[PDB]
Amino acid sequence: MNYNNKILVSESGLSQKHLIHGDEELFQHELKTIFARNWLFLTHDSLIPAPGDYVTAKMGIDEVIVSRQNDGSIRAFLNVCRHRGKTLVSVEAGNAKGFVCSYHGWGFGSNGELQSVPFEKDLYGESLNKKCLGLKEVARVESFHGFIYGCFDQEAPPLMDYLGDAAWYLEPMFKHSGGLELVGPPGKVVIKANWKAPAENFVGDAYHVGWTHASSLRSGESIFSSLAGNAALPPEGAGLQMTSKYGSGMGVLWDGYSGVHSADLVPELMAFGGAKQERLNKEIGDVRARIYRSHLNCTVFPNNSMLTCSGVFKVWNPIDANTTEVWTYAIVEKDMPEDLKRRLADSVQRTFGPAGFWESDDNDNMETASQNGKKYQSRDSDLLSNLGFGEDVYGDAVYPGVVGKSAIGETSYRGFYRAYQAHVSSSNWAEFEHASSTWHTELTKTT
Amino acid sequence: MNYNNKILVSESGLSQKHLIHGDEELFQHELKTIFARNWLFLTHDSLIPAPGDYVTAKMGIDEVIVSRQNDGSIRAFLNVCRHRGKTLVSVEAGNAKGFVCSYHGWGFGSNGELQSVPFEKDLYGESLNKKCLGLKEVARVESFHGFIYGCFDQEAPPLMDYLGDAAWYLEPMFKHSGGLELVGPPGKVVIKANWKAPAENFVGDAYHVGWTHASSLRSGESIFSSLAGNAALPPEGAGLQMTSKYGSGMGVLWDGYSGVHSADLVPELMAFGGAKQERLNKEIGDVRARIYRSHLNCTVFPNNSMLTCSGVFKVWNPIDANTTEVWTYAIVEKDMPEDLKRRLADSVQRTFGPAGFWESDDNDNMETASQNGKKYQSRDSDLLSNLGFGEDVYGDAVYPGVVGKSAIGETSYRGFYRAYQAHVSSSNWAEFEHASSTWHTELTK
Amino acid sequence: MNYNNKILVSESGLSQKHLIHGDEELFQHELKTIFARNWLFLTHDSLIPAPGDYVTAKMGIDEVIVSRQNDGSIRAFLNVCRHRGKTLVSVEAGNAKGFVCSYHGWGFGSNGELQSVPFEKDLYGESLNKKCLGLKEVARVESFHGFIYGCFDQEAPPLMDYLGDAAWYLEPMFKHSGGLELVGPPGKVVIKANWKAPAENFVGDAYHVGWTHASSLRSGESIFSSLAGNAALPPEGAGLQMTSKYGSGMGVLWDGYSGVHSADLVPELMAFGGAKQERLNKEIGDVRARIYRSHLNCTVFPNNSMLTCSGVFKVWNPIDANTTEVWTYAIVEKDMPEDLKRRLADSVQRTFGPAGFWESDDNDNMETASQNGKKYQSRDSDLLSNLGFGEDVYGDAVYPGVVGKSAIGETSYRGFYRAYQAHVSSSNWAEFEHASSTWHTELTKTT
Amino acid sequence: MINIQEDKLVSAHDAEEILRFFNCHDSALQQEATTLLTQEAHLLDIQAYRAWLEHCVGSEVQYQVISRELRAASERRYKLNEAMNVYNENFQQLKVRVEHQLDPQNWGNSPKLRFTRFITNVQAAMDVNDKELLHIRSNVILHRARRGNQVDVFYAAREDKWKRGEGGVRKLVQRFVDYPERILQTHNLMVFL
Amino acid sequence: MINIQEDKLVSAHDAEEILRFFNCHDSALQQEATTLLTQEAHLLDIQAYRAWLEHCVGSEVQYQVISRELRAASERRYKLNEAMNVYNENFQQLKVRVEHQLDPQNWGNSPKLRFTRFITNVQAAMDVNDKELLHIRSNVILHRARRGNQVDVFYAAREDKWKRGEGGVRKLVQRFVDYPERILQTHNLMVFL
Amino acid sequence: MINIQEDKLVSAHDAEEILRFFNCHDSALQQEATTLLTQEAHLLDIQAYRAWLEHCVGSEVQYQVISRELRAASERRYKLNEAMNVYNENFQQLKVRVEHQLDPQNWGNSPKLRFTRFITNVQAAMDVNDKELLHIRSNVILHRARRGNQVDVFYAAREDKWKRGEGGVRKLVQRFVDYPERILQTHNLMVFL
Ligand code: FES
Ligand code: FES
Ligand code: FES
Ligand SMILES: [Fe+3]
Ligand SMILES: [Fe+3]
Ligand SMILES: [Fe+3]
Repeated sequence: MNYNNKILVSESGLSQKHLIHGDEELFQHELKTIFARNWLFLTHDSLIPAPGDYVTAKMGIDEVIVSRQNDGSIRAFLNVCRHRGKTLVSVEAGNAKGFVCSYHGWGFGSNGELQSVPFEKDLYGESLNKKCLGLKEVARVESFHGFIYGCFDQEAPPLMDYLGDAAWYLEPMFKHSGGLELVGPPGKVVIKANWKAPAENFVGDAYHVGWTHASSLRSGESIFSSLAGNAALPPEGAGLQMTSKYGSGMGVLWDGYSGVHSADLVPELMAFGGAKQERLNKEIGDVRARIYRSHLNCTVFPNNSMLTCSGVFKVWNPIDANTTEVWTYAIVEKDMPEDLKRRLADSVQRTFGPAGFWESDDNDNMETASQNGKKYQSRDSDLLSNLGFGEDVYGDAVYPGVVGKSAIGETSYRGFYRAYQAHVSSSNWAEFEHASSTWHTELTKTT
Repeated sequence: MNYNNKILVSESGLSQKHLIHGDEELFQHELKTIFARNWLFLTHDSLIPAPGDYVTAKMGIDEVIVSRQNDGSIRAFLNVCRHRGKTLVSVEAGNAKGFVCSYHGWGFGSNGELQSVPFEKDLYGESLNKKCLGLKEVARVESFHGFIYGCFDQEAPPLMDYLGDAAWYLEPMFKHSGGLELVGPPGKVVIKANWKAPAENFVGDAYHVGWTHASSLRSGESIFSSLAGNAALPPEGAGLQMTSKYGSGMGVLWDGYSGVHSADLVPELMAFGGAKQERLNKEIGDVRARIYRSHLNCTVFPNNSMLTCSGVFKVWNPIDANTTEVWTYAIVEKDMPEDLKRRLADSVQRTFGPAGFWESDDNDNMETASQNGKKYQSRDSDLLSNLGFGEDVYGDAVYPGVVGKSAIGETSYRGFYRAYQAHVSSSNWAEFEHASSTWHTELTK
Repeated sequence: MNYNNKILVSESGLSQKHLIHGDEELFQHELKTIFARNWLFLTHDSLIPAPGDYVTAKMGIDEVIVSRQNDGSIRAFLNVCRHRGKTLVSVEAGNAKGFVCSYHGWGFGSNGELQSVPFEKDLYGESLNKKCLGLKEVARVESFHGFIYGCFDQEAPPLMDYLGDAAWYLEPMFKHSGGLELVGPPGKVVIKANWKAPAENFVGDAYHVGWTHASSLRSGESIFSSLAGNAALPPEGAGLQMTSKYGSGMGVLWDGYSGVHSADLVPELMAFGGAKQERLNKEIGDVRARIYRSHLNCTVFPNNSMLTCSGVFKVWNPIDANTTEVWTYAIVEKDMPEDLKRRLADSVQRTFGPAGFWESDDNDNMETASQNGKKYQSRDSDLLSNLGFGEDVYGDAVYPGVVGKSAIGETSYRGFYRAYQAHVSSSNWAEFEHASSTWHTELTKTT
Repeated sequence: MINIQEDKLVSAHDAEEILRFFNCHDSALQQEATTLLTQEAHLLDIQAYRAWLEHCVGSEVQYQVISRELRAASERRYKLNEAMNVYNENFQQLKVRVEHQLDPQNWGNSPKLRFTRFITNVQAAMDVNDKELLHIRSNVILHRARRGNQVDVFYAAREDKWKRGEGGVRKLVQRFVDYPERILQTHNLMVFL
Repeated sequence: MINIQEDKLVSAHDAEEILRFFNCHDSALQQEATTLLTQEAHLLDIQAYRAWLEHCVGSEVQYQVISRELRAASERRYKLNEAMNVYNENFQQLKVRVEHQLDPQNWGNSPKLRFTRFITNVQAAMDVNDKELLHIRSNVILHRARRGNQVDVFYAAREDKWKRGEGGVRKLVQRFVDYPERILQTHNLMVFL
Repeated sequence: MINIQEDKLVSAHDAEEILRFFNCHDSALQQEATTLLTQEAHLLDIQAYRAWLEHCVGSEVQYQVISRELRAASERRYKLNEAMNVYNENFQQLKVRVEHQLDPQNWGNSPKLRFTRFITNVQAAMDVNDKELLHIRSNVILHRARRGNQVDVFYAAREDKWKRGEGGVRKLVQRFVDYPERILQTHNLMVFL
C-alpha cells in the first residue's frame, strides 16, 4: 500500500476505510508513524513517588523501564540489554538503584548507565567503552499534572502543545481539583480488537451508550439509567463534543459527576463534586468549574482514554491489527477521603475492569468491527463518521477547539482520524505540521 | 509472485505446484480471483422456507445474511453494519423482518434497507440519506432445484451455464427424483488443510478409497466393502469420470445407491432407489435413470462438494492457506419416508460428520499434503494428476463433458485445476472466457 | 530487505542486528541460503545400524527419511509422496524395506524408488514412468565417525572440509577415543526462541555460565561449582576458544571431563577419562590426548550443538523466527561400561533435557533475546560480540583455526556470524567462497 | 427448585435435570457412580474398546452427542431442526466404530494415540419409576495427543442412565451430551466422551 | 507444618491455609463440601443465577477475585497497592451482576453462552471459633464457549467460607481467588468462579 | 479382564494395571488415597517443595517421567531404546531439584510462578505381597502461569506406589508417568507431576 497516496481517511474525517482495523501491513506502518512519533502514556507520580521506584510500561509494542531518579526527575529506557538483547526487567513495578541482566550479569543504573560488567578488567581490559553502552533512552518524557507520557521522537511538540485545545477541558479536573492520583495495579486483559476501536469509542462515542449499555444502565441505576434501550434522548444542551489539532478530543456530559457508578456511590460522589465545584467557581469561573464536575469521555491521541468523574483510565496497547492488551486503572482526586477512594477504585474495576459489566458489553462491538476489516468484501468499505458534520465551529468565545454543541455526534472521530491520516501519510513531524496547517478549517468546512 | 506469468498448474491440468496448498499470498489472491468471482453455496429452500427466515453463511471469508423475502425471493447481504462495521447478526439461523445493530441501534430490514436510526430527526435531521445506506448486497443469487448459490460478481455466467456439463449428471437426483431437501444444522469442524485438498478429493478421487478407507470399508460392510485394503479393483465398466468448463466435475460409480452407509441401511436404500429408478426409466430413459441411482462424488467449483446417494453435502470454507472450516449437511430425497430421512441423516454424520469414521480417515491426508506445501523443498514440487490422461473424450453421444470412461482416474482433477489456473491468471470473467476458449481440447489433447 | 546489500553482521563479526532473531522474511531467506545450502545433522550409525533401519529427521523445516540400505550405505529422502504430496512416514524410527503412502497406496522402496502403484496395469497401463518418480533425494549424505549429516546442495564442500579447523578439536573424542554412540530417543521440546539463540550460546558462550547457571552450579556440586554467582573466575590458562571458515567453533575447558555432571558421577568419569588419556598420549601426543578429556562446547554450523565430556548433543530445528524445536540426545564413548552409559544418558537429560535444570535456566535468555528482535525500537540495535577482539590469532603452531587463548570470550560468535553473513548475502557456494577468501584475516584484523 | 420464568437463561430440560439431583444425594450411590465412571474412563483411556463395550455398555444403549445450531435468545418463530447428531448410536453402531479403531489398516492409529480422561462433578440419583435405573451426571475433560505435536482437548457435561443387567453389573444404557463448542477446533470429534 | 524460612517460595498466607486442612480431614465434612460445590457449579453452569443467589450465597457474602501485580521475588521496599479487585462484591453488587446477565437487552448473551465447570481437590475444615462456619478450598477449571469458535478456559484455586443460615442451609459467605494469570487471555473475566 | 489378543490396541502393561484396580475398590482405601493426593497437590501448588520432600516422598523413591519414541503400530523388528527419561530421580536427585527451585539466584522464579493442580480419577489397591504398599493411580492437569502471559498446561496419568514409613505416614515410593505428548509445547517439563 502506498501510504503517501492512499486515502485511508476522507476529507474532513467523514469516513475511513474499514481495512484500517485489520491490515497487518498498516499496523507495522503505524509502529513507525503513530507509535514511534507520538506521546504515549507511561505512568503517574503516584506509582513511582520515591527515588528508585520504577514500573515497566509499553510504548507501542516496545517495553520500557520508567524510573524515578535521585534528583526527582523521571527517565525511561528500553527494557533491553545492550549486550545480547535479553529483556532486562521481568516484573511490573519495584524499587531498585540498578538492573542486572540475568544472562551475562551486566549491571545498569537506574539512570540507564552501564555501571558494571562481570570481570571487566580480566575480560575486556580497557576495551569496553561503558559510556556508549547505556540503555537506549526514550528521548522525551513529560508530565501533565503528574500523568507521565513518553515519546521516542525528539522533534515532537511539547506535551502541553500536543494536548492542544483538549488541555483546557481536562485542567479543571487534572489541575484545579488539587490533582488526581492513579490507582494501581491496572487490570490487564487481551481483546481481539484493533487498538483504534476502543480509542475511537472513548474519544467521541456517546451515541452507543443507551443501546450497547442498555442492560448495564438498567441493572445499575446510575445517573444515565433513563437512557437504557434508547427509551429517552439526552435533553437539548446535555453536553458537547470537541477535538483538537493533534487528534485528542472528548465528549462532555454536563453535571454527570457520578458517571457510570451504580446507585450505591451516587449520593456521596455528587455531594463531593458539588462542594468542590462551589469552591472552584471563584478560582476559575462558572464554566470551568462546571466542566470540572461534568463527565468527560476522552482519548489522548493515539491510545490513552479516560472517563473523568467515573475515574476510568485506559491504555489500549497494540499487539497486532486484531489484538490489543487493555490496561485499566482508576483515577481519583487526591483530597477525597481514603475510604471513598477505595470504593471508587473498586467501582471502576466493577464497571470497566477485566470483569467490568459495562466494558464487557463493548467486546463484540470492538472485536467484530476490527475483524471485519480483514474480510475481503469489507476492506474497501467506508466506516462513517459524519454525524453532526456541517455544524462544528472553531474559535468560539467560550469553548476552544473544533466544537460540536450537542452531546451526541462524531466531531471527535473526525478530528481523531484527520490527525491519524496526517501522521500515516507523513514521514516526520514537519510534514504532519504541513499537512495540518488547515486542520480546523477542514473540520468545520461546510459550516 | 506474478499470477499473470506464474505457471501454477501445467498444460492440460497434468500437475500443480505444491505451494498452491500452502502460500498465504496466493490465498489472498484466491479471495479476489476465486471467491469474489465464482458461485458459492449459500443454503437451501428447506432451511429458509418462510418469509423472514434467514441463515448466515460464509462466502470465502466474508459472512452474509441470506433472507427469504415477502415476495418469496431470496436476497443475501454482507453481515456488516453500514455505520461503523460491527457484525450485524451473531446467530446461524432464525426468523425476523429486520436486524438491529447492537452497537448504535441502526435497524435494517430483511430486504437490506436502512429503515431506522435511533433519534434520526434530532441527531441527523434531514442529512442522512438512508436510501444509500442499505446493507452491501450479494449481486447474484440463483437456485438449482432448491440449492441456493450466491456470487459477488455481476458478470458471472448464470448458475446453470456455470454448472455446464456437470448439470446433466446431477439432474436425475436433484430434479427428476422429485427434488432433494438439505437437512440442517450442519456439523462444523476446523481442519488444518487448504480448502483445495478436500475439494480435489471429492471432485475426482475414487483412487484413494480402498486404501485410505480400508478400515471403514471393512468395519461397516457397506456396498464397497470388498475394496478394503486394495483387495479388489472395481470391475471393467464400474464407473466414469467427467469435468466441465468452469471447473465442476465428478466421478460416477454405477448402481451404488446405498453409497457409504453401513449394512443396517443398505437394503432399504437399495429397495427405495431401485423402485424410483424403475419409474424414471420411462421419464428420462435408462441411462439417466441409472445415473440417478449411481453414486456421484462431485465438487461444484470452487468449494462445495457432495456424495449423491450417500447424501453427504459439504462446504469447504477457507480460513487461511492451511485452515478450513468444514460444514457437513445431509441431502435426502423429499419423498422418502420421514423415518428413513432421519436415519439417513444420522448416517451421513456417522460416516462423514464431525465424528465421521470415514471423514476422519482423510484428515492426515488433507492436512499433511496442505502443510507440506509450505516446506521449502516442496514448494516447487509437482503434484501429479495425470492418471487416465490421453484417454478422455469430449462430445460423446451419451455422456457430455470431458469424460473418462473408467471409475478410477484424474480427469476431474485436471478440469478443476485448469479452471483454477484460468481464474488465478485472469482479472475478470471476460479474461477467464478468453483463457477457456479451448478448454476441452486442452484437456483431451 | 535486500540481502546482498543488507548488512546484518558488522565487519569481523563484532556485532549483529537484533532483527536477525525476529524477522520472518529473513527466516524465509535463511531457508534458502542457510538450510538448503549447509550440512545438517541427521542421525548416527547407532540409531540405524541394520539394513532397513530408518529414522525421520528435520533438515531446516523439511522432514526427511534417513534409511540404511542393504549395501550398508545410507540414503535420505524427502518425507513426501511423489503423487499428491502426503507425508509418507509418520513415526520417528523403525525398520522397513519400503514405505507405502496411505493416501492412494503408492509403495516406495527404502532406496527411494517407486516400486509399486495399486492397479498400475489396469489404470496407468504403460504410461507411468516409475523411474522418474522416486522420492526426492538428499543429494549429499556423509559421516563423521558415525555422525551422519545431510546437505541438499550438491556443490557443498565435503563434510570434513566444512568442519575445517574445528575437526582437529573434535577428533580426540570422536575418533581417537574409539568412537561415540548416540543414545536415543531424543527429548523434544519447543521453545519460543530463534534457532540462532541456542546455537550462539553453545558455540562460544562460557561467559554466561556462572551467572545464568548460578543455582544449577550451587545445587549439584559439579566441577564448576565454585563459579556459582560469579564468586570466582576460571584461572589464567583455564581454556581457549576457536572458530573456523565455515562457521563451526567451540570453547575448550581444560581437563573438565565430568562436565556438568553432579557429584554422584564425577569420580567414575574422571577415572575413566584419565585412564583413556594416559593411553592416548602415546597415539596422538599430550596436547591432543588432553583435548580428548577437556570439555568442548561446540556448534557445528548452522544448528547442531554439543558438549563433549558432558555428553550433550542438540539439534535446534527451526520452525519460524521465534519458534525452535529442540532435540536432545546423549553421546557416550562406545567402550564405557553399559551401566555407566545408562547413568550418563539419564544425567544428560537431567541437566539438559526437557526437564533439564541447567537448560531451563537458559529459556528466558533465549526466548526474550529472540522476541525483542521483533520489537520496533530494537530491530536496528546491535547485539555485541567484541569480547577478546584484537587478541585472536591464526596459524598458531599448536592450535589451528582462529584461536582466542582464554576460556571466556566471543571469538566463536564472531566466526559463526561471519560465516552466517557470507551465506545470507551469497547465492551459492562459489559466492560464499569468494566472500570468505580472507576469513581469518578479517577475524584477526587488529591482532 | 428452578423457576424458569424468573431464571430466564435456564432451559426446561436443564431445570428438570437439576431437580433430580438436588434432592437425593445418597453416599452409597455417589461412591458406586464414581467407581463406575472412573473404571469406564480407565478402560477407554488405554483403548480397551472391546472390554468397554463388554463391561460398561448395555445392549439397549443410545449413545448420543449433539451439536445445536446457534439461535437468537429471543427466537420464537424459526423451528426447523435444532441439532444434528455427532453420535446417535446403538450397540451395533458402537461395534462398527470399535472394529474401525482396532483394524490394523486404520492408518490414523499409527503411532498409537494417547488418551487421558478427567472425570469430575459426579452426581447420582435413582429413577423414580425404574428402580434398576441410575441417573448419573458427570463432566469430562478429554485430552487426545498424537503424532508429536497434535493436541486436542474436549470438554463436556454427560447425562447418563446406567442399568443393572445380568451379573448385577451396572451398564451404560443412555449417554447424552450437548457438545458446548458449536465449531469444533479439535480436527474431529472421534473420541468416546 | 510449613517452615517458611526454609520453604522460601511459600507465602505466609499459603502456609496458614494449609495448616487448617492438613489436620482435620473429616469424612462427613468432605462429602458435605463436595455436594455443596457440585450443586453450586451445576446451578451456575445452567445459568440459574437467581437460584444460585437464593440457595448458595449468603447475604453477608464477600465475593472477591484479585489480580496481583508481578513483583521481584526479592522485593522489600516498594509497597504500593499490590493487587486490584477483579470482583469485590457484596450481595447487592452480585444482584446487579445477575440482573445484567438476565436482561433481554444483554446483547452478548445471544446466542446463549455455554458453561461447563470442573471442580476438584475439595478440602473442608470447620473454623475453630465459629462452629457454624466451614472453610472449603477447591480448584476450578471453567470452560466458556460462545458464538461458534470463541472458547475461554479459566483456572483457579478458591478459598471459601460457607455458613449455616436459616433452614440449616450452608451458604457461601466468602469466596477469595488470587487469579493465577496476570494478563487475561479470555477476553474478559465475566464468569462466576 | 483384558484379552490383549482381541483388544489389539492395549499394551500388556496397561492390561496389568487395570487388573489391579478393577477388582478391589475398597472405600477406606479410596478416601485415604484421595486425601494423600489432594494434600500432596496442595503442597506442590503453594511451592512448599521442602515440606513435600519431608512429608510425601519416601527415601527409597523412584520419581520417573518418560517420553516414548513414536513407532509404527505394526513394528516388530526395531528394538533400540524406546523411551528416554525426562525424570528418573532418587531422593537425593529430588533434593538437588528442590534446592535449585528455592535458590534466590534462580532467575526464572522471579516474579513468583503460579501453579494450580487438578487431581482426578483416583484409584487405590493394596499390593498382594507387600501389605504396607498401596498402589494409587490418578490423573493430573497441571496449570503453570508466569510473567504475564505465559501459560502451560500439562496432562498425565500417574502410576504411584505409596508406602507406610515411620510414624505410620504413607509416603511416595514410586511415581511413573508416560508423558502423553511426544513433543512438549510448554517450553519445558520443569514441574513436578
Ligand atoms: S544479554 Fe545482558 S549481559 Fe549479556
Ligand atoms: S456500527 Fe452498527 S449502528 Fe453503529
Ligand atoms: S498422495 Fe501418496 S499415493 Fe497419492
Ligand atoms: Fe461502551
Ligand atoms: Fe476419503
Ligand atoms: Fe547456559
